[PDB]
Amino acid sequence: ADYQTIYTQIQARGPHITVSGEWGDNDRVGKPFYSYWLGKIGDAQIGPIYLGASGIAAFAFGSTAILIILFNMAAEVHFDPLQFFRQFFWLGLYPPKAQYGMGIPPLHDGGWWLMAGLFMTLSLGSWWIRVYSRARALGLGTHIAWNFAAAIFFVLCIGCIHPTLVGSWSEGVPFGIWPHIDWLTAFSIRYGNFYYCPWHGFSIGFAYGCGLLFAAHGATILAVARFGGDREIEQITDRGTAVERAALFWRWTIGFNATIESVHRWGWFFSLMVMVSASVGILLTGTFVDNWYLWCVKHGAAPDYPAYLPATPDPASLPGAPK
Amino acid sequence: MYHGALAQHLDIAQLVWYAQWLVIWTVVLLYLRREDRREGYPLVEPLGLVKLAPEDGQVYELPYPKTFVLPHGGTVTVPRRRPETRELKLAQTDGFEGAPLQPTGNPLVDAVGPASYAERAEVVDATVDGKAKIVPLRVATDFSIAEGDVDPRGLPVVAADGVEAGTVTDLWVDRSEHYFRYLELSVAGSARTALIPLGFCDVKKDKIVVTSILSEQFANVPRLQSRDQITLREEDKVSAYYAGGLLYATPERAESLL
Amino acid sequence: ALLSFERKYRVRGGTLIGGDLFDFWVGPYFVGFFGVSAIFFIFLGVSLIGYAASQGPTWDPFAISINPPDLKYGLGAAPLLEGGFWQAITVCALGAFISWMLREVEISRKLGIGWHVPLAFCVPIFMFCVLQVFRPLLLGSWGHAFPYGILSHLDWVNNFGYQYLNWHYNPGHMSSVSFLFVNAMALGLHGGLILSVANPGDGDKVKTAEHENQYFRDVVGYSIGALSIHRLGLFLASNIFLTGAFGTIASGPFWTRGWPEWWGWWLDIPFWS
Amino acid sequence: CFEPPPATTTQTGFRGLSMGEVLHPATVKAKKERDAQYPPALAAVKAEGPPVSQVYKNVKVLGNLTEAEFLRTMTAITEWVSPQEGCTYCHDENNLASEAKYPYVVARRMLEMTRAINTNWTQHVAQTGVTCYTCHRGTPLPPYVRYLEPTLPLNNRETPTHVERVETRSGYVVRLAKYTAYSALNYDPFTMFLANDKRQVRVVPQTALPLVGVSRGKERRPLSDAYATFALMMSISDSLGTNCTFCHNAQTFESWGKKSTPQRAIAWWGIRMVRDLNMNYLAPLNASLPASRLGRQGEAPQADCRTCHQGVTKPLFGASRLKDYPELGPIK
Ligand code: BCB
Ligand code: BCB
Ligand code: BCB
Ligand SMILES: C/C=C1/c2cc3[nH]c4c(c3C)C(=O)[C@H](C(=O)OC)c4c3nc(cc4[nH]c(cc(n2)[C@@H]1C)c(C(C)=O)c4C)[C@@H](C)[C@@H]3CCC(=O)OC/C=C(\C)CCC[C@H](C)CCC[C@H](C)CCCC(C)C
Ligand SMILES: C/C=C1/c2cc3[nH]c4c(c3C)C(=O)[C@H](C(=O)OC)c4c3nc(cc4[nH]c(cc(n2)[C@@H]1C)c(C(C)=O)c4C)[C@@H](C)[C@@H]3CCC(=O)OC/C=C(\C)CCC[C@H](C)CCC[C@H](C)CCCC(C)C
Ligand SMILES: CC(C)=CCC/C(C)=C/CC/C(C)=C/CC/C(C)=C/CC/C(C)=C/CC/C(C)=C/CC/C(C)=C/CC1=C(C)C(=O)c2ccccc2C1=O
Ligand code: HEC
Ligand code: HEC
Ligand code: HEC
Ligand code: HEC
Ligand SMILES: CC(C)=CCC/C(C)=C/C=C/C(C)=C/C=C/C(C)=C/C=C\C=C(C)\C=C\C=C(/C)CC/C=C(\C)CCCC(C)C
Ligand SMILES: CCCCCCCCCCCC[N+](C)(C)[O-]
Ligand SMILES: CCCCCCCCCCCC[N+](C)(C)[O-]
Ligand SMILES: CCCCCCCCCCCC[N+](C)(C)[O-]
Ligand SMILES: [Fe+3]
Repeated sequence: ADYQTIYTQIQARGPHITVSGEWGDNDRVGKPFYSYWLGKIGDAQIGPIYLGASGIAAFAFGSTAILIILFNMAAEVHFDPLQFFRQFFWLGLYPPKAQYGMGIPPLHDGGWWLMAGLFMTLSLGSWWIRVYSRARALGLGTHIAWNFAAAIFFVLCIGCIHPTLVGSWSEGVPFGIWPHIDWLTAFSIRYGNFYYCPWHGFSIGFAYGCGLLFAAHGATILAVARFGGDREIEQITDRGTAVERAALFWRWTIGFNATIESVHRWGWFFSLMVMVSASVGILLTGTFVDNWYLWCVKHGAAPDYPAYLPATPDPASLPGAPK
Repeated sequence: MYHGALAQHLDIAQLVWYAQWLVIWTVVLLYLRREDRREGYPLVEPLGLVKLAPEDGQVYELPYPKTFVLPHGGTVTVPRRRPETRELKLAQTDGFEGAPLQPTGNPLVDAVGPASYAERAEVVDATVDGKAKIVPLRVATDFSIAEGDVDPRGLPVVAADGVEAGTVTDLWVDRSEHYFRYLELSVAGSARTALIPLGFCDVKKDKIVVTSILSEQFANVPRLQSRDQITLREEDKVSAYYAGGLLYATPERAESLL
Repeated sequence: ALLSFERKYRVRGGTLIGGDLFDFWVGPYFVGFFGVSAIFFIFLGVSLIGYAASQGPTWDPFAISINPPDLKYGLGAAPLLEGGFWQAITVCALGAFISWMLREVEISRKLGIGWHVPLAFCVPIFMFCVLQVFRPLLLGSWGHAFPYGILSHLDWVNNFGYQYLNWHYNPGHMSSVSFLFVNAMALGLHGGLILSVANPGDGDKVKTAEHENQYFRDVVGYSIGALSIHRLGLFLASNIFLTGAFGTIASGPFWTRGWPEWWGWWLDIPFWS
Repeated sequence: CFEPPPATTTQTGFRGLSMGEVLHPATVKAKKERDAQYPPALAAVKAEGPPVSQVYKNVKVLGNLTEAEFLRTMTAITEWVSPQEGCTYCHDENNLASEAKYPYVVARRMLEMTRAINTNWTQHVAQTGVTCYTCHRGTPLPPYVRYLEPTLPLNNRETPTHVERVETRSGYVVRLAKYTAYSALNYDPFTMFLANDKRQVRVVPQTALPLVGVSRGKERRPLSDAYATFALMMSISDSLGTNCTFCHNAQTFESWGKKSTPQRAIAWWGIRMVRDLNMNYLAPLNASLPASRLGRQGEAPQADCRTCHQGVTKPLFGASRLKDYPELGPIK
């Protein structure tokens, strides 16, 4: 077999290389150090890292958000250190439990949550600029930033756009391990089972699709590592036997194939669609669809099954039944 | 009254559902599938007597050409016609077009089947600052083998037949990615050196095992024009040679595994 | 009918079984013995689906559903319309997937490339078996497997989850989700990175491997490398199922309570209770 | 932290929907044994003589029973509620007509409540019915009761840790979590849905599209309602030792007909019955109980699904004593 595809048999060490950016070259901090074990499966060098204004802005806003969250979580366990570590997962910062419509909620019932959300948002925007800027500084296209923007947009949709569209901050996503998880079921239940939301289905199709694609693409490149298939850039500008074989493996298998450059377009697309599809789904929920299952039933798409145990009438609709 | 309702049986979500499928199919068929054809098209077929009329479909499936501005000068445009004039020592095993081809000489030397290499440029792959990227340590002075790993230099190379076929004299590193890609060995009973991709080397502490080819076959490994440089096409030639052994080193390798 | 660079690769050999008997192409498709068995199982499976669906109450694609037998039938054969079809179809599915997998091996050998793809493809086949075969065997009945229906299978997933109160707290699932999420992200990043280097925009020059290292060292302080990210991608995607399988197998055979309660091993340690 | 196979599984929905119970054998047998402690019915006695309404002096409820029957009832009552304490738990050793001890008046109301349950909540208890034992399990204080705030352990016969103490504020989350099958749902389903009939459990829309007039801003119920309902359901599931599919086809939680099982309609009646017991029988008992029995808000201990069920779909696995003690209902 090709042991190189599993790990690097013989590691190489050489001078620290640096590609100058259009700016901020003097903003790189840290001395590069090497990890022998890391070099078995990746590049051995760690750091240096680029600071910059947007980057620093990000940590500042992000740190503020986290502190607001941790303090409220600490309040939940009456500031007991041991109970805090114990109950961590169960702790959270929740949005308004009461219905205040779009009115700014009091600090004890949604206030802090909203504030943390604001700072998280600023943190994301700042980090977006960094992702976008570094590409420009290095003379690179901005494909990553645009993919990142789709993910940020999705977060904003479940974070505050959907809440705004229905007029209630109560719909927001809580901060916390189990709490943000519980929100998923609360939301799905309220909106009639997310399994029947076409956009939920699209998102999953693309999410599963990403798993399929990276597995196939990743495996494809390792399978042709002996021909330098990993050097994708020059394989794009000058097709080598590595990608000719890759393409043929696929053409012979499924009947068609991509190019070494286009397969990355497919990957980029599938990735983006997970977020775009999810966003569209959220934007339509509550706004124009109240119960996805019923919506599907309305359009005759929902499956139906025979009764196993006897069919059960709603006791509430029976005559004389209590409230 | 209902939010999203537009008629007796028409609502917003329902319309967006159609739009979404339309967007997906348009992007997949009109865009991505055309990008998939920037290499290898138009397809080819053995001409009979009189047939030189470009089908409309061959124009429709292709995207508009794009041009890559190379970092060290020049440009590349794709798609573009790239017929392979190089004669191939292969013969048809049967009559139909789907029949496999069979080598007529030495597939490793003739470079056919899994021994085939691409028509890459005869240029040395470069580093960002303009130097040769893949070079031996005798040249890449500032590069070394990490402490802890085997130093193949001096170690013998054992082929699939168990016979020692040479002695490792150097390692070629990728100065752009800090990574070893080839090993250079002195071929036993010959006045030549040969490179072997690391992916074809089982690096032991006391030897370098190579199962792709037999000791006798290290003699015909493609030769480089220079001793301290290698071109993109040579890399393909060298790599393809060993890959060819996987199927052709011995008569039984090409036959049914089970 | 051939890519411009294809002919030189179309040689005989590389099969696992069959030899020259099926070593040929039909259009762009390689056949081989496993291509023949694949078509056989597919034709068979699709025929069974069509016949079973015709006996059903609908022809609407979203509502068609071919279900396994009632639990009472245990691991035995069930009457055709009462789960028998589902059983037959499941066998054809398996036949078709494994053939497809073995066919990729022959294609790989012929091209002299690694067998990583078919190996990778074994993961999803494995997961299918966990859901349809292994778990049902551990629980003693084919009736626990999922139905073959575009929407009906979602209903199964749904109820399955809720049988454990809240499936999100299942640790095997938490791991599975994380890999699903990281993988999707990494693919976008990898796709975007390669495109940003070969397509800088305007009339600028295509960039280099060094630029790839610089971009990530700048953004996150580390660059994993070209070959490495592909190895990592295969790893991240494969683990979506490799770790998920544990959470699936555990539900029922090794845990019958709600998944949240499982976290009591942590929450209930005496020291902080 | 795992349970060894095999696992017992039932089917409650159409083949292929994965609906049904999933039980660990050891757990089921441990509960069967615990519930098997249900004292057998006392030998029947021949009704002879005048009704105790004439014979005894202060009999307000069981007055239509003959002396032998009445005493039989007192013996059962003693065995079900205060076996360790004996007759004097509710009686003055020297005057059996005295109401001096609070257990006496409470027990009188309880005789009424019990007869009410077996007579007016037949939609839930059917012909199985309940007895003092169903809840009490041999102790004056029933092992599973609720206060206006979550308390731990669920079984009050267990000694609380410092953190489990209701006074310890840092243990609040865990007290709530233990009441909702360990979830992190920040709601207490008891005070919200079972203590009274103020709230509506249903939260799912009954139309595909959002009706204009109830779908925007303050016209909408907050999403918190959905979390709460989910918490209630987690609580109900754990209380009966079952899962959601025992009652719902998750395809559509809000639908009845083929989408729900008979058990769901029964559970529906259980909710109404529990509200009736708390509002009209248990809550008022705060006026007749010692402060030591009351909660931090002076509330009397109340009942939920667990109080009777104690982790079993049917309390005491369906055991009944209805025909053995007709004095407990149904009353014609
Ligand atoms: C019982 C509840 C259900 C539910 C409820 C649910 C909801 C409510 C939603 C989804 C959504 C989605 N679901 Mg579903 N779901 C999914 C899969 C998916 C995803 C494809 C998609 C969300 C996309 C995503 O990547 O989020 C992960 C990615 C995220 C959140 C973006 C990250 C952005 C990035 C900028 C974050 C960076 C973080 C910073 C470091 C943070 C720093 C913070 C500090 C400062 C405080 C599957 C495969 C299944 C299965 C197999 O059963 C399923 C079942 C169900 N889901 C149940 C039916 N699901 C979404 C959807 O598509 O709706 C249509 C959605 O909103
Ligand atoms: C344990 C959890 C499970 C799960 C959970 C799940 C969820 C929660 C969702 C899906 C969704 C989907 N699932 Mg299901 N699923 C499906 C197939 C499908 C598709 C109908 C759809 C999108 C697939 C996709 O894009 O993936 C990535 C693959 C890609 C992009 C390549 C193209 C694949 C192609 C679309 C597959 C088409 C299959 C056919 C409809 C029928 C095939 C048989 C025919 C030929 C006779 C198959 C074939 C299998 C098998 C064989 O195991 C399977 C197993 C399972 N699904 C598990 C039981 N699935 C989504 C849906 O929209 O449901 C309606 C969705 O929301
Ligand atoms: C209420 C119920 C829920 C649920 C119930 C659930 C169950 C019951 C299971 C999962 C599982 C999984 N869930 Mg979860 N889930 C997931 C995500 C995921 C996946 C990562 C994971 C594996 C899915 C799988 O087995 O595919 C299976 C896909 C297969 C087998 C594909 C096989 C393909 C085949 C080999 C070839 C098919 C070829 C086609 C027929 C060919 C067609 C040809 C045409 C195209 C030409 C997310 C991201 C979320 C969110 C966001 O909420 C979520 C919520 C929930 N899940 C709900 C809470 N989930 C599984 C797991 O791993 O749990 C730990 C699992 O068992
Ligand atoms: C379909 C495509 C998707 C997708 C795509 C993409 N995803 C991207 C990009 C793309 C394309 C980027 O370009 C960007 C990136 O950069 O990549 C390198 C990024 C990112 N995706 C992250 C997380 C993620 N993606 C998720 C999901 C998906 N992603 C989906 C699947 C999920 C899920 C699954 O939940 C997660 C959790 C981050 C790592 C990163 C944002 C960083 C940030 O915005 O942080 C902003 C900054 C902070 C939080 C700073 C504060 C941090 C510190 C530690 C706090 C210290 C506190 C202390 C008190 C301070 C004092 C200390 C004292 C000692 C002195
Ligand atoms: C962790 C790694 C992952 C991974 C990996 C890889 N994935 C691969 C490869 C790799 C590496 C390949 O090399 C191989 C391929 O060639 O790529 C193009 C492949 C493929 N992944 C497909 C589907 C896919 N991958 C999924 C998931 C993952 N993939 C995960 C994420 C999902 C999910 C998530 O649902 C789907 C639906 C096919 C397109 C394709 C095989 C077709 C086939 O097998 O041909 C042979 C079979 C047929 C053409 C049809 C047979 C029909 C039977 C007889 C009758 C129907 C039976 C059926 C059970 C009914 C179901 C109904 C339904 C509504 C419930
Ligand atoms: C007519 C007949 C029955 C004949 C007999 C012969 C025979 C055996 C025929 C088989 C017929 C059958 C069953 C055909 C169906 C084939 C199938 C399963 C098609 C599915 C195609 C799908 C939906 C794939 C999903 C993934 C997807 C969206 C891929 C698009 C992008 C592509 C083409 C990726 C593959 C691909 C990857 C992953 C690379 O990394 C790579 C690297 C460098 C160059 C090229 C590539 C490349 O092409
Ligand atoms: C509290 C749970 C009780 C226990 C334990 C026992 N008794 Fe009781 N008893 C109780 C009440 C509330 C009543 C009133 C019944 C009614 O219908 O109103 C009674 C009544 C009696 C009487 C009648 C006395 C009289 O009014 O003259 C007798 C004779 C009696 N109880 C006897 C008795 C004995 C011997 C017990 C142990 C076997 C016993 N009781 C226990 C409540 C409770
Ligand atoms: C559950 C639905 C019950 C049934 C059926 C019966 N009892 Fe009960 N009882 C129940 C509760 C929740 C409480 C309140 C908390 C408390 O312990 O006070 C009680 C209380 C009593 C008491 C007093 C206990 C004490 O504080 O010392 C007595 C004596 C009593 N209950 C008697 C009793 C009898 C005789 C019953 C059948 C006729 C009976 N209970 C049924 C809940 C339930
Ligand atoms: C029977 C013992 C049940 C179990 C087990 C679970 N549910 Fe339930 N649920 C039950 C009833 C009787 C009702 C209606 C209550 C009423 O007062 O009418 C419900 C309702 C729900 C709902 C709301 C449906 C609506 O119309 O809005 C949901 C969303 C729900 N249940 C969810 C659910 C889940 C997730 C469960 C397991 C944790 C679960 N239920 C169990 C009875 C029973
Ligand atoms: C004691 C006073 C009870 C309380 C409080 C609750 N339930 Fe109950 N339940 C009780 C009995 C005696 C019975 C009858 C059993 C029989 O054999 O018919 C039941 C039954 C149920 C069932 C039916 C289960 C079945 O297998 O058919 C369910 C689903 C049920 N109970 C649910 C339930 C819920 C959700 C409750 C709180 C709201 C609840 N019960 C309280 C007695 C008592
Ligand atoms: C100002 C006005 C008028 C309007 C503002 C509207 C606005 C833009 C609001 C936005 C709201 C948004 C976007 C909210 C979204 C919230 C979402 C999606 C949250 C989701 C999940 C959160 C989770 C999982 C995080 C929880 C918190 C943590 C685990 C704590 C942090 C932990 C660490 C940093 C690790 C510490 C490790 C150490 C102890 C060793
Ligand atoms: C996740 C998939 C959920 C079911 C989606 C069903 C298709 C959309 C609804 C039908 C739209 C078309 N119709 C019936 C109006 O023609
Ligand atoms: C969420 C569903 C996403 C569906 C994406 C489908 C992508 C594969 C399409 C292949 C089309 C192939 N071909 C040769 C016909 O063009
Ligand atoms: C829902 C998406 C389904 C996509 C199905 C794509 C089937 C493609 C079949 C092979 C096509 C071969 N080709 C390109 C030679 O024509
Ligand atoms: Fe790549």
